[PDB]
Parts: sequence; structure tokens; C-alpha cells
Amino acid sequence: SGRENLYFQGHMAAPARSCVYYDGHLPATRVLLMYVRIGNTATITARGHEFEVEAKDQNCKVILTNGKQAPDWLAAEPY
Repeated sequence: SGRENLYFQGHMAAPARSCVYYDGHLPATRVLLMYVRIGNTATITARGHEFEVEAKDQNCKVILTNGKQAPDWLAAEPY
């Protein structure tokens, strides 16, 4: 609880200018859907549901270009 100590610089999602869409509730159970270039749109079909996304920024939120919010299981991380 109370020990102000630093945390190691660890492997995190690095802004690699591509958003990689995964079906994953966690960054562990993630299933590789596709790689989208930052600044491009992509129809993500998962479970027979198409999510038209736009890889807005290299933080890689899953923001649908159709105006929707995606399910919690739909993740994106920069490659």
C-alpha cells in the first residue's frame, strides 16, 4: 500500500503508427483481428459484426468511424 517506489519501465504499447485490433477482454486473451494504419479506416468483422473503425491516433482507442462505441472486448493497441 504505502511504499512510494518506482515501477520499472516495462513493455508497453509503443506508438508504432498502426492500431492492431484484437478481440480481447484483457491484453492477454487478445485475438489478432487486423492491423490498421494510423489515419485509416477499417471494417473490422468480428463474430459476424462489422465495426467500421478509424485508427485515429497511435494511442489506439477503438473509435468507430460510423459513430459507435465498440464493445469492451474489442481492443486496439499500437503494433
